[PDB]
Amino acid sequence: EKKSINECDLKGKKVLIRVDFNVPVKNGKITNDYRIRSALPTLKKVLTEGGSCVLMSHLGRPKGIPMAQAGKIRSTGGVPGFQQKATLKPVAKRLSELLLRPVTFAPDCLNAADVVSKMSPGDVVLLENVRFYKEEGSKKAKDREAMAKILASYGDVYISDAFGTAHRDSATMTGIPKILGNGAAGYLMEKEISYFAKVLGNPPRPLVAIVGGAKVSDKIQLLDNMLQRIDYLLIGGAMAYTFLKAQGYSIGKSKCEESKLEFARSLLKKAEDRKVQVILPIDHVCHTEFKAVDSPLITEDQNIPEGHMALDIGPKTIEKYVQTIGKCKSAIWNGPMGVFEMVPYSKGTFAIAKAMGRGTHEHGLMSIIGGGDSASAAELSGEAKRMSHVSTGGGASLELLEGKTLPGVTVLDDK
Ligand SMILES: Nc1ncnc2c1ncn2[C@@H]1O[C@H](COP(=O)(O)OP(=O)(O)C(F)(F)CCCC(F)(F)P(=O)(O)O)[C@@H](O)[C@H]1O
Repeated sequence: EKKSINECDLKGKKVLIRVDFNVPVKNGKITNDYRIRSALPTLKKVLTEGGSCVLMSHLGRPKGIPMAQAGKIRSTGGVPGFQQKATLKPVAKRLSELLLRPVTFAPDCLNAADVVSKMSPGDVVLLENVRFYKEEGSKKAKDREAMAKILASYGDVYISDAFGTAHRDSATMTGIPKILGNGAAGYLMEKEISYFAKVLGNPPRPLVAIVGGAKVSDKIQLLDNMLQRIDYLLIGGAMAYTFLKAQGYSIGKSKCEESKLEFARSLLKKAEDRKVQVILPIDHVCHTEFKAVDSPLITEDQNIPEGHMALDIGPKTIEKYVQTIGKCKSAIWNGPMGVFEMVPYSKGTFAIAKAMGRGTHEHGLMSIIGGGDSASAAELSGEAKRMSHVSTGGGASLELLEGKTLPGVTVLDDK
């Protein structure tokens, strides 16, 4: 429905592409270039059609500085809002290595008129982190419009390929296409829009929703919209403990939301009424503190020892969840099953990714993972390629599933 890069005239065009180059960096070295690799097909398409690329992206969460202060800063020769930890310079080098062509780095995204003017078809320029400027994500349209005006002057056509930031207005996601008068979806964005439209339409049944994460409160709108569309609901992460506590199980020192015990009981009641089969953990991996240990305690059932906090779903739960996924034709997953950040509490999350990938590879299951650590698990274990779709935006994918429209999608042209 939305116009894609394949429908754009690109020959001789200077193409502004909002990419997702938010890669993890440590001591100045990229520790995972997966996102850069995923951006290649969109860039290759522009180059193949005879255009040039002016790439825009953010890295980390820099403080940012107001545009007004930029003038002073530039006179001193400095870069406005610069922060070594969040510079895109190493990303430019890695991109060049992957594309096997030069990539000119423009150290200030709002002061690149000259380098941009000298660009020829086939060139690739990566502007410095757009979040070095406060107006990039400002709540004021005028703030975003001012920054976007400068960026829009750097090109002819706009391509959006950073779904993870599409759920919020920003100079780069919504300002530019507005000012420019055109905008289309890159290959990653195109796939995101398609798959979520599929899941909210009439996906193949049975459909199971696997929901995890740290809080039930963060997933209530998801449940509000999805309960009437699914057959199974598998709950994991700390979200599960509020439910288990509400039902009457001992949860020890596990993370929970006392303010949501009533909600949990009402939800379980609603699910039964709608005949949705809800499955909560039947065992847990726990420890006496929020730290990694080689041989964490594994419970025999739903009950958690006093003095222990559950940090991942246990072996029996994994078995049950995997078996349930095996009965479905569609599976949507949002939120990790445990503390994925720590190796001994990552098994549950890896297991769901394994079941989903196998389901698709061997039976055609429509598997969609909504970003975050759940997507990371799939990526690290090589299951991402076997999945129907692994989203790059946790927050954005959840909002679509809540039934909300995304500013970054709406702003694009229709085909
Ligand atoms: N047993 C347990 N005890 C305590 N904590 C537990 C737990 N099990 C899981 N957790 C914690 O819950 C967190 C993830 O929950 P979340 O709701 O923020 O994630 P999400 O739905 O993946 C998301 F989509 F919101 C993630 C957003 C991703 C992003 F911001 F990067 P985006 O840019 O892609 O939007 C993790 O930090 C994890 O350690």
